[PDB]
Amino acid sequence: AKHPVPKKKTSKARRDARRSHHALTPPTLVPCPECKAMKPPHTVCPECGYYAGRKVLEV
Amino acid sequence: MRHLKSGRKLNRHSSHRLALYRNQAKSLLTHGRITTTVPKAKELRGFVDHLIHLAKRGDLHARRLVLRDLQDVKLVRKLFDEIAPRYRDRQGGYTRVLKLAERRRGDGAPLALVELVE
Amino acid sequence: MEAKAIARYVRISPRKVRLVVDLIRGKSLEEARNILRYTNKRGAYFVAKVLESAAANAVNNHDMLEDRLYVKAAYVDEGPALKRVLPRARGRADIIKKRTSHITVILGEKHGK
Amino acid sequence: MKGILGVKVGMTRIFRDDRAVPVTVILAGPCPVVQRRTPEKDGYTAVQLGFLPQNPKRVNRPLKGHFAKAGVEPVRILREIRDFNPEGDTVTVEIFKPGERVDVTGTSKGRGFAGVMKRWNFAGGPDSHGAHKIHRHPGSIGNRKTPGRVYKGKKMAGHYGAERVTVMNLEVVDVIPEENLLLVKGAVPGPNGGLVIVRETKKAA
RNA sequence: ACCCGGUGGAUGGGCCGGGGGUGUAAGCGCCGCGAGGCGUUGAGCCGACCGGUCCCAAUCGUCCGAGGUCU
RNA sequence: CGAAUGCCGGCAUGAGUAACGAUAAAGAGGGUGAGAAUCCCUCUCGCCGUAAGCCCAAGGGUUCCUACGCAAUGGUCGUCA
RNA sequence: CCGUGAGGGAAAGGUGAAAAGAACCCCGGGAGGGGAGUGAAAUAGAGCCUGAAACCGUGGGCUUACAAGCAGUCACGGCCC
Ligand SMILES: [Mg+2]
Ligand SMILES: [Mg+2]
Ligand SMILES: [Mg+2]
Ligand SMILES: [Mg+2]
Ligand SMILES: [Mg+2]
Ligand SMILES: [Mg+2]
Ligand SMILES: [Mg+2]
Ligand SMILES: [Mg+2]
Ligand SMILES: [Mg+2]
Ligand SMILES: [Mg+2]
Ligand SMILES: [Mg+2]
Ligand SMILES: [Mg+2]
Ligand SMILES: [Mg+2]
Ligand SMILES: [Mg+2]
Ligand SMILES: [Mg+2]
Ligand SMILES: [Mg+2]
Ligand SMILES: [Mg+2]
Ligand SMILES: [Mg+2]
Ligand SMILES: [Mg+2]
Ligand SMILES: [Mg+2]
Ligand SMILES: [Mg+2]
Ligand SMILES: [Mg+2]
Ligand SMILES: [Mg+2]
Ligand SMILES: [Mg+2]
Ligand SMILES: [Mg+2]
Ligand SMILES: [Mg+2]
Ligand SMILES: [Mg+2]
Ligand SMILES: [Mg+2]
Ligand SMILES: [Mg+2]
Repeated sequence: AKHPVPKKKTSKARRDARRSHHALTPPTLVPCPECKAMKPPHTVCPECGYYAGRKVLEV
Repeated sequence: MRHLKSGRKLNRHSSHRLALYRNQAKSLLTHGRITTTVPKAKELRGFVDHLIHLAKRGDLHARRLVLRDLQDVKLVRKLFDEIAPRYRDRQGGYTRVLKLAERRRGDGAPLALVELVE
Repeated sequence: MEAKAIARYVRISPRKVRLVVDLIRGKSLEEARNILRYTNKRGAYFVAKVLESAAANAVNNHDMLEDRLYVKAAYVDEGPALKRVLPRARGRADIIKKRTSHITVILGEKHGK
Repeated sequence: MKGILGVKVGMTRIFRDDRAVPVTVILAGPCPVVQRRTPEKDGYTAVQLGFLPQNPKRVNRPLKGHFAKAGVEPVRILREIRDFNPEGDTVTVEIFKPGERVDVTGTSKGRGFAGVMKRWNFAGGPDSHGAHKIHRHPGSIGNRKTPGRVYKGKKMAGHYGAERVTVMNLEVVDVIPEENLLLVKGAVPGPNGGLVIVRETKKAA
């Protein structure tokens, strides 16, 4: 509401033509070492995922 | 630029950012394991390690230079008499950092874990 | 056979949700299930809930061998909005409209061939 | 036209006939000619070179150990020299006798998104008197209804630095063939460790 | 985006050595009624620079990706 | 009825953009919970302190206290109010 | 509801013939669905007759990344029905 303003109502085309990028990507997942559960890499997985320094397990 | 500089600015100013670390420290050396944002941790290492290494060499001057950051006699005590030991034959990395796979909700902050190795 | 599970009037803005309802269209309910669990978006949650619900309907009502069905179709629809008032500077006042979604998630049976 | 590659050690003033100062140590390590692009099979004349040896095998396939000199292929064979034809094997460093003149070509320092007035030295605004949130702006950029556009080359802010830059006629102060070392006259681009190349001065020769 | 690493590895953090910046820490001893001064001591502390070192972390894996139209 | 910067209603565009209301400031552990950066507890840190603390008057009119609860209200969250 | 006040002054009607208003089971904290059941009819399910248009979608056919655009029209050509 002021100085610069939209000259024309953008076309439905150009609108979605710019959102051609907002397309969301799928996470990056990998199988946990032990439990046959799926989980994102380099992370002390939500099911006892890791060895040595406590793996904040589900025990 | 703002090239070869090293040392996260944590959307905090001097006295805050500093007094922040001293509080991460006190926690970490009382509970042995703390959970924070991955970054807030990646920094905590060196601040603590130092505190600990100053503990091994542990004499009087070390007891004090260390106290300056913890202010608490006890704990400062528990660190020199029960923590320092466990590391006397370990040179470096007296601290660990392990990323968590879940993010704080209604915020979405990537988390991590911090425990004293060994 | 197929089984749907529509979550009506979910207080949340469509364009925000369609985002994820797009991450699981046509996938292994095992795949989907996973993706959602690990997707940083309020929407994830709501879609999951529905998804997991048609999963149940699949089993319980239409006999479908859980471990053999995918997301044949999914898609969220626009529901009546909530016109609230947002006071502005110089006695302006505006109508902020809290939208609401209608999330549909229908299931189908994978090959078996 | 003598080529050669080298990182860029550091800087430091020296001393010669009193009149101290002022060089840029840079090492033109052994550069194993790994190809010699012919004006028949290629159309022009040059010599792929290769630098830093290394690579205990990060070297995929292509590699090109073909030319029996590809000693565990260098990290950056990057670049040939052009109109250069060595002693068909490894460029010395002694290709340079002191007193000679050169040209260093390097990757300049990366200044990211740079405001105008660094990127171009624009005068900026007036720190006081009127002022008002234009203390560092580019001021005006065009005329009115005619032209009604902005010049194809109109200076403005943007990526600035981290571009291939060449500084010429640099005097070759010295050279230690033992350590592949080479000393010049400060004016040499890029950061330390970044790669640079050293030709013979285009000034004449 | 680009570039370099990812343990058959010195990538970052710690640690050690060196640069470098401060100006000779605390404790103790001595001199002074005392503020102080002297010594131990160029000490102590010490970001970013140059290196060394697997003590901490780059674990484990996953997904893409040609099989070449016609005279 | 196609135009009146027409009237009423509805839905678009700018746009996932500007914002989210003092730069006094946060950190962690443990609870509860279907669900916690946001609720309870404890330790640490910071802010006001001729108030950012207390007592009156006006005005307000149940906002007080307690039990059970989150659709909406709270500029996010909410098990809290 | 607006205004100190005189005064201004809205929006908002319809399930079915009869509540027969959806037992019970399943997912879910709920809301909400899926079955089941009522009904002639359930896109008659209570933010309920008919439910148009803007506007937001999902799927399919044709089409498009060397192209200059009041967006049509007139020709030929492919592809789909
Ligand atoms: Mg930096
Ligand atoms: Mg201060
Ligand atoms: Mg006002
Ligand atoms: Mg830079
Ligand atoms: Mg000026
Ligand atoms: Mg100003
Ligand atoms: Mg003008
Ligand atoms: Mg390292
Ligand atoms: Mg040192
Ligand atoms: Mg002393
Ligand atoms: Mg080694
Ligand atoms: Mg007319
Ligand atoms: Mg209108
Ligand atoms: Mg914009
Ligand atoms: Mg912006
Ligand atoms: Mg913003
Ligand atoms: Mg606020
Ligand atoms: Mg009340
Ligand atoms: Mg109360
Ligand atoms: Mg809320
Ligand atoms: Mg508000
Ligand atoms: Mg609760
Ligand atoms: Mg309560
Ligand atoms: Mg039902
Ligand atoms: Mg009807
Ligand atoms: Mg009727
Ligand atoms: Mg109707
Ligand atoms: Mg074409
Ligand atoms: Mg035409």
